[PDB]
Amino acid sequence: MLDAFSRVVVNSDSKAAYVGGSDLQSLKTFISDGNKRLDAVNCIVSNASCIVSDAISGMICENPGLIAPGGNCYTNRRMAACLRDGEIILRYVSYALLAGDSSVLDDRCLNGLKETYIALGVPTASTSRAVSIMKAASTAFIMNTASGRKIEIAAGDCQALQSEAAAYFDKVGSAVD
Amino acid sequence: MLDAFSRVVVNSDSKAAYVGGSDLQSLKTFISDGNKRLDAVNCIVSNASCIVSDAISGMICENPGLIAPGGNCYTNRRMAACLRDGEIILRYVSYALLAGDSSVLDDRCLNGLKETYIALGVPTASTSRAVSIMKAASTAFIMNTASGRKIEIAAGDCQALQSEAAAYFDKVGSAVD
Amino acid sequence: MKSVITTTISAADAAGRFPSSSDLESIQGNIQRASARLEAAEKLSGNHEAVVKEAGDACFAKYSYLKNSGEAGDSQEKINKCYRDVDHYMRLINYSLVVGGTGPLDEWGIAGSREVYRTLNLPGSAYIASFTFTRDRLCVPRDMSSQAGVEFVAALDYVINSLS
Amino acid sequence: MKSVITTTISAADAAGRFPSSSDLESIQGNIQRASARLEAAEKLSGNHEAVVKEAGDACFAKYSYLKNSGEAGDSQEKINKCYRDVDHYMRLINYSLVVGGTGPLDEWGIAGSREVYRTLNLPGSAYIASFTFTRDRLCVPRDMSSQAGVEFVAALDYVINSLS
Amino acid sequence: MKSVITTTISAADAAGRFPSSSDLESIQGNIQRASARLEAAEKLSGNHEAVVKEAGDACFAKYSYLKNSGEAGDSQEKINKCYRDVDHYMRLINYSLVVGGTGPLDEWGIAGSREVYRTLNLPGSAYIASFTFTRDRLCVPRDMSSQAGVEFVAALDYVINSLS
Amino acid sequence: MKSVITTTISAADAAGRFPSSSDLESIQGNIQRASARLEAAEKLSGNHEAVVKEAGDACFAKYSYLKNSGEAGDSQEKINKCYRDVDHYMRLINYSLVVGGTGPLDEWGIAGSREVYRTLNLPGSAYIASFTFTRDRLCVPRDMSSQAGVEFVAALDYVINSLS
Amino acid sequence: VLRTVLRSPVPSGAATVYGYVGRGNISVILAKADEYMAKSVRKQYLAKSNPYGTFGVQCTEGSVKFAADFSRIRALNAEFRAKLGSASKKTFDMYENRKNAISNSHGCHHEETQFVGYKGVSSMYNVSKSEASGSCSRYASPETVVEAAMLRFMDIQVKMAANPTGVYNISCNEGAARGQAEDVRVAALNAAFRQGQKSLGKLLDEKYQQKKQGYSFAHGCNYEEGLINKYPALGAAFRSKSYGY
Amino acid sequence: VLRSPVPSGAATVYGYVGRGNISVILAKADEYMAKSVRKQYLAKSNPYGTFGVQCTEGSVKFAADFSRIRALNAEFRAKLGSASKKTFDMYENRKNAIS
Ligand SMILES: *CCC1=C(C)C(=O)N[C@H]1Cc1[nH]c(/C=C2\N=C(C[C@H]3NC(=O)C(CC)=C3C)C(C)=C2CCC(=O)O)c(CCC(=O)O)c1C
Ligand SMILES: *[C@@H](C)C1=C(C)C(=O)N[C@H]1Cc1[nH]c(/C=C2\N=C(C[C@H]3NC(=O)C(CC)=C3C)C(C)=C2CCC(=O)O)c(CCC(=O)O)c1C
Ligand SMILES: *[C@@H](C)C1=C(C)C(=O)N[C@H]1Cc1[nH]c(/C=C2\N=C(C[C@H]3NC(=O)C(CC)=C3C)C(C)=C2CCC(=O)O)c(CCC(=O)O)c1C
Ligand SMILES: *[C@@H](C)[C@H]1/C(=C/C2=NC(=C\c3[nH]c(C[C@H]4NC(=O)C(C=C)=C4C)c(C)c3CCC(=O)O)/C(CCC(=O)O)=C2C)NC(=O)[C@@H]1C
Ligand SMILES: *[C@@H](C)[C@H]1/C(=C/C2=NC(=C\c3[nH]c(C[C@H]4NC(=O)C(C=C)=C4C)c(C)c3CCC(=O)O)/C(CCC(=O)O)=C2C)NC(=O)[C@@H]1C
Ligand SMILES: C=CC1=C(C)[C@@H](Cc2[nH]c(/C=C3N=C(/C=C4\NC(=O)[C@H](C)[C@H]4CC)C(C)=C\3CCC(=O)O)c(CCC(=O)O)c2C)NC1=O
Ligand SMILES: C=CC1=C(C)[C@@H](Cc2[nH]c(/C=C3N=C(/C=C4\NC(=O)[C@H](C)[C@H]4CC)C(C)=C\3CCC(=O)O)c(CCC(=O)O)c2C)NC1=O
Ligand SMILES: C=CC1=C(C)[C@@H](Cc2[nH]c(/C=C3N=C(/C=C4\NC(=O)[C@H](C)[C@H]4CC)C(C)=C\3CCC(=O)O)c(CCC(=O)O)c2C)NC1=O
Ligand SMILES: C=CC1=C(C)[C@@H](Cc2[nH]c(/C=C3N=C(/C=C4\NC(=O)[C@H](C)[C@H]4CC)C(C)=C\3CCC(=O)O)c(CCC(=O)O)c2C)NC1=O
Ligand SMILES: C=CC1=C(C)[C@@H](Cc2[nH]c(/C=C3N=C(/C=C4\NC(=O)[C@H](C)[C@H]4CC)C(C)=C\3CCC(=O)O)c(CCC(=O)O)c2C)NC1=O
Ligand SMILES: C=CC1=C(C)[C@@H](Cc2[nH]c(/C=C3N=C(/C=C4\NC(=O)[C@H](C)[C@H]4CC)C(C)=C\3CCC(=O)O)c(CCC(=O)O)c2C)NC1=O
Ligand SMILES: C=CC1=C(C)[C@@H](Cc2[nH]c(/C=C3N=C(/C=C4\NC(=O)[C@H](C)[C@H]4CC)C(C)=C\3CCC(=O)O)c(CCC(=O)O)c2C)NC1=O
Ligand SMILES: CCC1=C(C)/C(=C\C2=NC(=C\c3[nH]c(CC4NC(=O)C(C)=C4CC)c(C)c3CCC(=O)O)/C(CCC(=O)O)=C2C)NC1=O
Ligand SMILES: CCC1=C(C)[C@@H](CC2=N/C(=C\c3[nH]c(C[C@@H]4NC(=O)C(C)=C4CC)c(C)c3CCC(=O)O)C(CCC(=O)O)=C2C)NC1=O
Repeated sequence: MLDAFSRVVVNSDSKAAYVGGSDLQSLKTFISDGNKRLDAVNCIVSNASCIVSDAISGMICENPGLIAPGGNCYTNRRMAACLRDGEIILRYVSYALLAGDSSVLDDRCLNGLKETYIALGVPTASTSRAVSIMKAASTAFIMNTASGRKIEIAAGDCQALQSEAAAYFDKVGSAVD
Repeated sequence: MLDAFSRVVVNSDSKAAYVGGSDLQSLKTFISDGNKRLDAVNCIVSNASCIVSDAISGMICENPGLIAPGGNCYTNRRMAACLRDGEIILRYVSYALLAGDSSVLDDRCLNGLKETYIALGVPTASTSRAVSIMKAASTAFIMNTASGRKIEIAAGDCQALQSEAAAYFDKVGSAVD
Repeated sequence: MKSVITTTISAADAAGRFPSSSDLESIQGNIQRASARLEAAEKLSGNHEAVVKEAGDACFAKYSYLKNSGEAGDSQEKINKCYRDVDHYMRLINYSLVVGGTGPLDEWGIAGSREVYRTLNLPGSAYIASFTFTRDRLCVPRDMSSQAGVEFVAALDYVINSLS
Repeated sequence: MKSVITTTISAADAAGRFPSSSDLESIQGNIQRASARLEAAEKLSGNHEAVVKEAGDACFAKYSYLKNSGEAGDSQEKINKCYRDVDHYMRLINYSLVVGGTGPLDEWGIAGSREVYRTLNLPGSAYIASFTFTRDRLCVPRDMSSQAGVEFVAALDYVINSLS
Repeated sequence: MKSVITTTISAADAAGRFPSSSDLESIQGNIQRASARLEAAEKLSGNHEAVVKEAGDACFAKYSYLKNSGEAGDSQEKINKCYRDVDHYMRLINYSLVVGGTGPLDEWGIAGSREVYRTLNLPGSAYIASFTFTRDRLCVPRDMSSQAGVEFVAALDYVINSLS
Repeated sequence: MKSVITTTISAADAAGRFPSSSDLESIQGNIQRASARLEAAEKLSGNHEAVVKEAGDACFAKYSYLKNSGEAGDSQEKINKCYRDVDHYMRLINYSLVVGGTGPLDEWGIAGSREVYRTLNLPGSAYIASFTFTRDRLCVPRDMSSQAGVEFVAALDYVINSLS
Repeated sequence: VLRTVLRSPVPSGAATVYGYVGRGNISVILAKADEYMAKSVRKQYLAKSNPYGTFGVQCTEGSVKFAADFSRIRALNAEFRAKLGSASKKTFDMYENRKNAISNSHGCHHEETQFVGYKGVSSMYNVSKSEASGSCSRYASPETVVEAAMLRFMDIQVKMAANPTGVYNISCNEGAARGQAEDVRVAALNAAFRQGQKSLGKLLDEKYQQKKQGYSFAHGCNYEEGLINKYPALGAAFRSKSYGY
Repeated sequence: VLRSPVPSGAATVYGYVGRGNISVILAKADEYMAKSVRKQYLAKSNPYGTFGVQCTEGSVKFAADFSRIRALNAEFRAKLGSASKKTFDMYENRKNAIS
């Protein structure tokens, strides 16, 4: 479990030397960024419930074979396990946003999931679809271009951070497949 | 576990109303104090090893019956336990310094300590003596008037905070007896 | 209560360590964000009456069928209960807002509210209509400071996102 | 590693919650204490060689019996080794200084050091003479900023109070 | 599934005994209640369509606000979903009615239903209006045999008392 | 005691549920098999004395070496003991017969009987000779009703199959 | 008619089963000491599970946004079921907890005196040792088909060793009210997957450690210890009898 | 080890077929080194970089895919073997690799 700081430190430890000026400069870009990340995580974690609902509901909307008998969303049991899985994923993604590195996401959530879904017969394409919808809806909230809820924030640019969050969701969606 | 904040909130909850400007004014005295408490906790938590060692060694110095056979300090095992007891006492005192309220100290350490020492035959007067020596040593470090180590800090007024810490040590020494 | 200093303290106490400089920076951020949300706390203790009144009034303005004689809120005492319930909620937003974190609001209001509300046939959508009404009636410059207002938004959203 | 954001993410993971405003204020304090702390990391990466040199030279200036032929450090290779060990210590102070907290310094240097140092007949008082030499040679305004220097003091003291 | 013979064989299996006369009396109770209950399963497979149709129609007869454009069931596809969902409920009442006990109806319908229905803004009071409508439209001698009918009542009530 | 009611109640208590229809059918089987079992219990309370007498007399009719002066039953007082042991067993067959299941017969007579019998040099084959004598001297229509007789058979076989 | 009017003394069965009651009114003191003492042991081993300061993978305590509170409700009910026991179960637990605490003490005289001395510490010592060492049943992870199979068989034979009767005991207690079961199922699955996400270093010492519990609780036997050398999850499957389960 | 919920007392235990488990690592290694050896001798069949005559693998407009279907089925037939044929194959393949 390693943030941006610990990632710089670990890389300098494999390099076996002091962090130096250059690594601290990239770290000053992180620290100097700061409250954009803070407000970004506030945006995703604010509307998190709604994201999860919409994404899984949308996933069922594109192919109704999930709710068809023999689909993995056919029962209350399996649907509720589906909803908690989407929720946990978004949880660790928010952790990955405050961290700045995907270490917590790789170690605590990604590590051992693929084997498990394969053993349980969860359709992986549908999961990557769920992750993709949570990605798009999360980037739309994080850019404040959501058409339903649009809150006041002092303006600027937060696009690179959006690219970071899209990278985390692409890591999850690439991992489940 | 209740800090200053949660103590104000609990008092307002027993009063069953909102917070209000008076309690918020006292809270502005706390937050406006701030880095005096930060630097204070840094001072005591810095020289923690020295205080535990010196105070327990002084406690053995006032009455050598502890190290005499039959005394509770007569063995390495019992001496080790005493050293860790003094250390844990100072640890919870420092927790009560950051908290601003003695709730963590009352719940996590104080709740049933006298009965425990009575059940184990630990001499309580000797414990209160050790808490007293840690009191004086800790106030001397917290006012930066220690005769061995004097580090540079921007000066100001720290007496009230010293009175707080002395109140916590008097709570522990009153509790063990 | 879940808060800054209680989380750091718990972490140090569970580990069995002295509080190092890490907890010191955490409480530094407590003492720096403090002024904003305490201002918001002052204002909430300023006009809570009108907050509860507009909250419940817009809540039954959306859902009229509650005062119909099936659904629960169809008697004067239970409309008094509805207003009273919303008063609890705003006071918890004040408490959590003063503390810092969601601690007063979680451990008094949220924890095990699912059993209560699902047992006593209490629909969450009415509460969410109330809170979203207050959060949309909020304001940028006129009543509050913007930054503090964000803190208020957070706590209110948390209630919504702990409801449904 | 033990740090601010890993303590808060670790506590939210252990709790099973979404990261609320408490962790946000913690990382707020991280991003505010960071400017002061990093500067000290820059200067440590500046003159670590003279730090190690004065540290070890003063270490054997205090304890001469180590280069006598009982005690361990009585050969040129082991005086080299001792100097390198102090270089590892200052590198860990640089690492934990960059991270924030004591995590790199605890898990790489402190954890399990008792068995190694007790095994290989290594006295801690030599190390403490070195670190207290550096802490007394620190000064106030001339090389560093005072505030950041306090951070440095803290880390070095932590090492001493984790050693004996 | 939770049932007579599965409870008893499960108990004997956990215990590691032969099935004695106690389990034989349990399956005696199964073979004695069976025909009356099955008959009710035959009639439910007879007229489930009209059951679902009157159930949903009376369900929106009570709760009109659902087809208003806030609340969820305000589109033709979701009223279809509402109708099909009830159809699943009657099919589960048929299954648990055939089995004996609440096994399939608990593990397929009731298990984890709280999360789903609370998540997707689904009111339980609409379901309960539907089932209590069917339970009040039940009659006595005219369609069914009285004793079997009681079994039907039980299953349906179980669903109600597992909802709110 | 293991019984139909206890089995169902334990299952519901261990699960943490209200007693559903499954337990109700189990106790339905209890209340239906009851008369056959009770009748057999009435007749066993009728003629237990002559049952014990024929049991033990046929037991020593098979094994004569027991009244030889090694083996246990070699004095008139210990033959009194052998008879008493058989009388305990018939009375436990009566208890378990009235209860329904093997609960009192197991927990009073069988549990830990191996250590007692193997400790006090008691052969089980003498008991088995006694019980199988009673089971072969039993009858179909002349003393009892046939169906209830089957119940009797079961319980006696249980004793044998719990002995060796 | 009882002599006492107020705070008429009502010692608990555990207090009476134990020696705490006495002349000096110690019963307040000793019982209080045991409570304080028990928490000390637990906090020590919780300090051993997280040396570094952040909570491990073992302590996550819930994935769903209200499942933590569910674990709090479940923990207190389980203590309440622990309090509803009969006489013989209590004396059976105090003696077996005593002997197992002594066998885990590894011959330290001082500790043995303090396990006979206090009933409460010994039992929480057993449990907390077996949780901190990661050696008991929850932390078993099969690594062949034969490990998984023999944990099924071994597990079944243990449950037949615990309830010879058909009547379910208080210990299984999966649910208290309605909807408890599904939530316990959820958290129970999250525990096993959570164990899947342990660090590599820990899992190796957990294996060795479960073997060490296997050699202890099995006995000095060539057969059983041969099997534990073949498959190490069996040593985790050796529960104590002071659990029911 | 199939990752299937096995019960041990109080909580189900999940079986580890990933990461630290040694059999899994060994199985992965064999597949990886097997493909390595194949790609080395395929590097020896085409040194110049043009694909040889042997690698045509067809002529008809759909025959390639037919060969791909045949290869997977042949691996499946390799997997449907009895005990003794598998041990016999491992030992004879071993001594021929030695020779
Ligand atoms: C209540 C949750 C919520 C709030 C608040 C909000 O502003 N909007 C949603 C989350 C949200 N959803 C999307 C993206 C898509 N959502 C859907 C699902 C709907 N589309 C349908 O046709 C149907 C059935 C009729 C449903 C339920 C889809 C398909 C998308 C687009 C998918 C894609 O590939 O892009 C977004 C992002 C868009 C935006 O609003 O900015 C958000 C925030
Ligand atoms: C730890 C190594 C210490 C450093 C560094 C330092 O500057 N002084 C040490 C800590 C310290 N100790 C006190 C207070 C007292 N210490 C006492 C113990 C000694 N007095 C004795 O007579 C003997 C035996 C010969 C010993 C071991 C006593 C007593 C006190 C005073 C108690 C009281 O009631 O006030 C202090 C505070 C005083 C100061 O130095 O400013 C400190 C910092
Ligand atoms: C405690 C160790 C127990 C003993 C002894 C025993 O014989 N069985 C235990 C208690 C017990 N549990 C149930 C019922 C259920 N238990 C469930 C939990 C498991 N199911 C799962 O899928 C998982 C995760 C893989 C777990 C942990 C569930 C679910 C049920 C059924 C719930 C329902 O709605 O009926 C019972 C009753 C069933 C029986 O064994 O007769 C008992 C006694
Ligand atoms: C001022 C309050 C002191 C004073 C300070 C002096 N230090 C001198 C030299 C020197 N100091 C260090 C340690 C320092 N340099 C660092 O970069 C760091 C940490 C990152 C530390 C702790 C070194 C390595 C050196 C040698 C290189 C240099 O000259 O800068 C110094 C020069 C002469 C001397 O050795 O004393 C002074 C004056 N000395 C004083 O007497 C007052 C009390
Ligand atoms: C008798 C005590 C009642 C009475 C009963 C009536 N029910 C009528 C119609 C009807 N009832 C149902 C529900 C019923 N049918 C089933 O198959 C099942 C369960 C398997 C149930 C619960 C349906 C679906 C229908 C419509 C089809 C039909 O006509 O059979 C009914 C006819 C007129 C009416 O709607 O009331 C009667 C009379 N009604 C009474 O007033 C007494 C009290
Ligand atoms: C403790 C909680 C906590 C937060 C929630 C944040 C809130 C926060 N955001 C900014 C400040 C800001 N926040 C954003 C964010 C964005 N602007 C856009 O137009 C996008 C919609 C969005 C992408 C995330 C921007 C662009 C700024 C100003 C630029 C900057 O300060 O870097 C500031 C600077 C001070 C001020 O503006 O008054 C603060 C405190 N910080 C905290 O401490
Ligand atoms: C993150 C870590 C962290 C700390 C460790 C503190 C460090 C700290 N202390 C002060 C500032 C101060 N610190 C002290 C403390 C005291 N002075 C005395 O003479 C006593 C010996 C001692 C009692 C505790 C005083 C008196 C001031 C100045 C008064 C004040 O700012 O309130 C300041 C103000 C800025 C400056 O002075 O440059 C800061 C940042 N704050 C932090 O954020
Ligand atoms: C990451 C941090 C880190 C450290 C801090 C060091 C600490 C350390 N030092 C030694 C080992 C050693 N360290 C010293 C050093 C000493 N010589 C003396 O005269 C003095 C007492 C002292 C210097 C002040 C010596 C001499 C050895 C070799 C000891 C021996 O082999 O006898 C070893 C054992 C392995 C080895 O031989 O190198 C380790 C772990 N290593 C690390 O990885
Ligand atoms: C095996 C049993 C079984 C059930 C009982 C259902 C229960 C169920 N319903 C829905 C889902 C749904 N159920 C309804 C139904 C309703 N419309 C309303 O106006 C009424 C309140 C209500 C009918 C009385 C609707 C509208 C949805 C879609 C909700 C949405 O997407 O907003 C879902 C989520 C998946 C999906 O979208 O289909 C599930 C699990 N499914 C099952 O597998
Ligand atoms: C509740 C049920 C119940 C039982 C079934 C008996 C079973 C039983 N029998 C004996 C004990 C005995 N039982 C017998 C009986 C025998 N004599 C023989 O020649 C035959 C082999 C056999 C009769 C068929 C004898 C002789 C003893 C005494 C044995 C001895 O002391 O040597 C004892 C030991 C205590 C005692 O001495 O009485 C017990 C527990 N007791 C119970 O409480
Ligand atoms: C309330 C009563 C009470 C006790 C009686 C102790 C018992 C106890 N001892 C240890 C722990 C320990 N106890 C010993 C003691 C021993 N060293 C040896 O050489 C001897 C065999 C033995 C002394 C006779 C040691 C060495 C440890 C640490 C073991 C280790 O970490 O390897 C622990 C685990 C927590 C810890 O590390 O401290 C506990 C609960 N604790 C309590 O709370
Ligand atoms: C799947 C794996 C698997 C195992 C490894 C065993 C383990 C095991 N052994 C026993 C039970 C037993 N095991 C032994 C064995 C011992 N006798 C001694 O003198 C030695 C100490 C030791 C052999 C080295 C004995 C004697 C019993 C019976 C104990 C008793 O009833 O007193 C039991 C209780 C059930 C029974 O009575 O059989 C179990 C589960 N069972 C399994 O299902
Ligand atoms: C494998 C060791 C072991 C355990 C863990 C055990 C009992 C046991 N502890 C359990 C639970 C349990 N015990 C703990 C304590 C704990 N976990 C740790 O990692 C450490 C170092 C702990 C303290 C020693 C937690 C966090 C939990 C999960 C939260 C909770 O459920 O309350 C359970 C599950 C159900 C229940 O609560 O009873 C069980 C069945 N019996 C054992 O032998
Ligand atoms: C009486 C029955 C009972 C329990 C058992 C506990 C269980 C418990 N732990 C919690 C939550 C919790 N638990 C821990 C882990 C734990 N704390 C540490 O510091 C260390 C070292 C730990 C392992 C030894 C942490 C870190 C938290 C988060 C709260 C905190 O900051 O301490 C929560 C809060 C859940 C939530 O937020 O929804 C509960 C209910 N509570 C009960 O009522």
